[PDB]
Amino acid sequence: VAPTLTARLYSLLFRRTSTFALTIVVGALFFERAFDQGADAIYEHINEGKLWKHIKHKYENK
Amino acid sequence: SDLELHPPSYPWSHRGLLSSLDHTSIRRGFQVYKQVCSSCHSMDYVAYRHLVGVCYTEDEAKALAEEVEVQDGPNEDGEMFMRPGKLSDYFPKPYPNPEAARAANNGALPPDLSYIVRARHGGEDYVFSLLTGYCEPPTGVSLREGLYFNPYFPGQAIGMAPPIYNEVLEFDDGTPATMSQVAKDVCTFLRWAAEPEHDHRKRMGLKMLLMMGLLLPLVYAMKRHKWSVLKSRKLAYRPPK
Amino acid sequence: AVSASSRWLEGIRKWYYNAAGFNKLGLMRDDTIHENDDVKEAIRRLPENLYDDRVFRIKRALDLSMRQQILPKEQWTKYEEDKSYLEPYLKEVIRERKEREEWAKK
Amino acid sequence: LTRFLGPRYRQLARNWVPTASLWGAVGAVGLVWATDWRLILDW
Amino acid sequence: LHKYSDIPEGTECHRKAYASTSIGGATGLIVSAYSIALKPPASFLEGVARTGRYTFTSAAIGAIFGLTSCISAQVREKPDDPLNYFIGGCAGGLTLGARTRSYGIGAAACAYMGLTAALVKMGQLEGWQVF
Amino acid sequence: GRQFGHLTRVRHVITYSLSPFEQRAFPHYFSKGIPNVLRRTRACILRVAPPFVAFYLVYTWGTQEFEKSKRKNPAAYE
Amino acid sequence: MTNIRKSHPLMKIVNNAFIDLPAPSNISSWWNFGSLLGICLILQILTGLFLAMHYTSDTTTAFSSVTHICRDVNYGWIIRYMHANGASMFFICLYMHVGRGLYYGSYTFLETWNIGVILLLTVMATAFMGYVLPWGQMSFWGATVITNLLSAIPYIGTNLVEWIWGGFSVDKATLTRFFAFHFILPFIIMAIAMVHLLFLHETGSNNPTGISSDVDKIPFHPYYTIKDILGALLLILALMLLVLFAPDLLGDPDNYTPANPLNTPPHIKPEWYFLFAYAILRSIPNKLGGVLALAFSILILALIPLLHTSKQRSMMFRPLSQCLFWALVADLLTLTWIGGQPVEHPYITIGQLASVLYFLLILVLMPTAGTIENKLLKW
Amino acid sequence: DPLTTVREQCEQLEKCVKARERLELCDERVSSRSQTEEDCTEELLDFLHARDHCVAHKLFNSLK
Ligand code: HEC
Ligand code: HEM
Ligand code: HEM
Repeated sequence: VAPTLTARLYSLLFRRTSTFALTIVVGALFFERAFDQGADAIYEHINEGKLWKHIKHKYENK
Repeated sequence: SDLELHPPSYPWSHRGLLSSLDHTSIRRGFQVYKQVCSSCHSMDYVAYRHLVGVCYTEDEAKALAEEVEVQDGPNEDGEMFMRPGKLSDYFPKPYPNPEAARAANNGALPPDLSYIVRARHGGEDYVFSLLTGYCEPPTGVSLREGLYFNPYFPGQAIGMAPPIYNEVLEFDDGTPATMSQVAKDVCTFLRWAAEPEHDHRKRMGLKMLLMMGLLLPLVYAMKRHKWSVLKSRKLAYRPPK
Repeated sequence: AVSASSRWLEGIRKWYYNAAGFNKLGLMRDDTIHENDDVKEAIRRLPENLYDDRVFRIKRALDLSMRQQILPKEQWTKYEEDKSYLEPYLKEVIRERKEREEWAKK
Repeated sequence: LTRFLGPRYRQLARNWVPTASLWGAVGAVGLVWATDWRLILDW
Repeated sequence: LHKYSDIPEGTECHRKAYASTSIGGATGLIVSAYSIALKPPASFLEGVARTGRYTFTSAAIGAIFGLTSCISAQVREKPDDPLNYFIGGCAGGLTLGARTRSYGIGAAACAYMGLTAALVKMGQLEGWQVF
Repeated sequence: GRQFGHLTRVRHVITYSLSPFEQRAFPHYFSKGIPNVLRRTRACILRVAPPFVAFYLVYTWGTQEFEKSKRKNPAAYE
Repeated sequence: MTNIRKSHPLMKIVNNAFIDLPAPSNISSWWNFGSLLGICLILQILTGLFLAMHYTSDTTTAFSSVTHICRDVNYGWIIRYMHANGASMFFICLYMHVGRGLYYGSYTFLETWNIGVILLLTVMATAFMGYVLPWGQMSFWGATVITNLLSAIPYIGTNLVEWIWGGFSVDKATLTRFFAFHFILPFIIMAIAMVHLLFLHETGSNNPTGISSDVDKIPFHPYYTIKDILGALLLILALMLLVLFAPDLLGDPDNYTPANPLNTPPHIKPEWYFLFAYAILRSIPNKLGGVLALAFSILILALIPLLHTSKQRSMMFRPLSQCLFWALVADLLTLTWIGGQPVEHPYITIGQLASVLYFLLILVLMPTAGTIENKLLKW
Repeated sequence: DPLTTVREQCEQLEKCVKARERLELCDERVSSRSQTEEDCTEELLDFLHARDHCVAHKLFNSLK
């Protein structure tokens, strides 16, 4: 036997609220970045070439 | 009390929740405003800030904004000795002040296009169907020359010269300048000047929607766990009787 | 002169009681009462049995409400069993207060 | 002041540091999002 | 029926829906009439209870059918194809499904009432003679 | 002035409850939910059904009639 | 006690109205509107203070100012649209709140219902003044027509309308006044809300069943704090769904046109939260009759406690009233529709019947239905 | 160029043909009895609507 993923997670990080919050702080960081990255990409996909990011070429450095 | 015709939900790249603005459209449209429209209608809250919003570079728009200050420049604003250079200057007022503006168009007062899209009821659709809407006066109707007949104006008459006509201008790339093709581009640039923030906002909305689902689901689970005990409890009565 | 009307009136009454949530809930018409000052004193006058019963039925009720579940068809309150057990008590309380009010005229 | 200081108290302090230590980390994370240090972003 | 026939198309949904409500009410009174005739209710108040039942039900079916049909016409704006009635047809059964408080009868009523209505429209389009 | 020890008197009632960590937030949610949601809605719809129907009917009539008067006037007088 | 943080500070004890308080068990989702109502006041407040961090209150600028808040200022666009949309929420939420005490007999708490009523009409004034701040066509004309509606009073009216405006029209004078009152009403309101909660903490919250729950009482902290947080979750969802996907949708007015005092939108009308009142006002030919009737629409609320006829403070177990209750809400919906309608025959005749049906439902129908039901139960 | 073609097409559909008969009679009724207060505008208002619904959907795939 081994602990379910959650039980492992639990005993490492959520017994002590000090570790729990530490977690959350860490998590909030890591999360923000991937969300953005992923969320942004999704959004840009739906407007391909409609946004300046796509269009900068035309009048850039000759 | 005249029936007013209403705008189609014209097919727009952005009609959809996640759909965003098409800058190339913006770009094109911009020029339309600038060449076709700058002449009588102003855009006060629009600065020469297309840069990233319109894909014009900072050198590109600087230049673009320089010539507009060389010809229409701050001499119409009150900067006696001002010429090319500046970027904080807003689009050049067609006339010194509104009263003049009505005289040039004979009593009528060219509405600031800044917010037309969001101002007048009916959005870009109306704006597009107005410009693109011009038909023959109806049998038995009379029309003072200024009073051109337009199928979509409240009072069934507008003081508007040939808004846009084929081959009015020319775009850099080569986009076929059709009356309508140009209006598709003009409207879009207007949509943006009306709600520049909204185009950026729509992306946040997509993120918000994704965030909300994860959050909405998570909140319910927390509520159930917290409210689980109340549902679980058993109540019974046991008197000796 | 109420013969047909009385029966008709009785027929209307069963439907309202059956129709009412109280019948479904299992709390007798008397437990649905708006607890006000007179009801309050009548309540206090209830016997341990009568009284504790009201506490359980409201207990079971507010528990169902909380869970949005109805009691089984078999266990419901049937109109024919209208325990108007509060009525007796409630009457007097009012009776006594009407008197008091009246005695205060002059 | 003097009353608070004690030979006995140390276990609580040790325990506090971890919770306190964990708490300290959160602020850095919290501050960092607002601060947006390029170096912090680089990290 | 001639009144109901001049829809036109599907314009003014209320004007149509009132007529369909009228037809549903008529058929409800007929069915109630034979039902009372052949199933002696005993105690007449129960008889008017019965007729109130059927009349209201059929009237409801006609109402909801009519307005869903015209709304679909004024929304899809197709608006002439037979399927345009079919939703209402499918809708009608559900109405019937509601009063009977049964998923079964409501489910069947959806399908068959739908197909019948669709055939009716198809018939108006094709001038089928029935008689 | 105390709200918990002073609410009311309750005799002879036993209550049984279980801990959050021993149970599931939703037990047979799809099965339980469909019945209760469906059963409750029908009763609720009926009681509140009358208010909804009248509003929809009136709105349709008002829009049509107001539009109708505005729509034709030239044909009537000549 | 020693080291029981809560009762140690006296101040901290006062806060255990959130954590320890007796809370009914059974309890519809409807209740979450009280809390939500207060989230809305706090939201509006923070938003307002940031908007009023970059707004100006002059004829010339106002328009521009708002226009500048939505363009050059960083995240002022959402702050403003959050603001605007918020207030819609604030009202949507308020009318759920009133419906729940119209239905369940919460209004039995006379004291608490009269503070509510004060609350509702305070929030009404704030929303009336805040919409004019921008100084757009709709705003401009709406404050003229409403304020001037006050000039229906025979002896004073006329003088009084001119005092309120601080002149003969609505120029600067009036627009700065609204800015000041808008800013200070929500802070006065906050004390009333807390006075409201005060009274309501003396008798606890009613329930679906309409019966005392003292026999089944739950700690607010464990249960209700999650429910409230969850209700916020949804609440914010709607706010952001509105403010992020359809900014303008719920803000009927498209008038982003700087006010021109000769110009007029022939279609002049308050936002959705006021339509009911509007419609009820137009139904009367006479001006003064309308204003009284306007007042009564809203002020009619305090009379309901006296109007209550039944023995079951809970509508829950009463059919007929449930049926008229709903109608009145749908009548209310009908009246809101008339508000955005040309004031012509079709709508006139409808509105008039609606206006009588509203007062009937409140003043005569329900009351009777209450009696009937009591007599059917043999009560 | 673009706009102008698609408009025509739109008025070539059986519902546009059908409702243009009201415009045709309108115009003549009004032009012949010129003194009348009859508005030909109001008649045109139906045609235009149906033309434009169509236009929109098609006209869009034609621009840039
Ligand atoms: C004469 C110079 C002129 C040009 C160039 C011009 N307009 Fe106008 N426009 C006017 C005048 C004058 C009016 C006032 C109409 C009235 O009062 O009947 C007007 C009115 C309008 C309206 C009517 C809105 C309303 O309901 O009041 C819109 C929309 C509009 N302009 C947008 C545009 C756009 C977009 C362009 C560029 C393609 C444009 N106009 C080009 C002169 C012009
Ligand atoms: C719950 C009470 C409040 C309500 C109902 C409310 C509502 C409104 C509304 C409806 C508008 C019009 C916005 C538009 O449509 O453009 C507005 C604007 C404004 N409000 Fe509030 N508000 C409230 C509280 C506050 C507070 C507390 C402040 C400041 C502390 C404030 C400051 C402002 C400012 C400065 C504006 C003008 C800028 C703009 O147009 O957004 N408001 N408010
Ligand atoms: C600024 C607006 C308001 C705020 C912030 C507010 C706040 C609250 C809160 C937090 C509660 C407790 C929870 C709940 O029952 O939902 C509550 C209850 C109550 N409020 Fe409101 N309130 C507001 C407006 C009103 C209005 C407009 C009325 C009626 C006219 C009113 C009357 C009541 C009543 C009667 C209750 C008690 C009902 C019961 O729980 O049995 N409130 N209020």
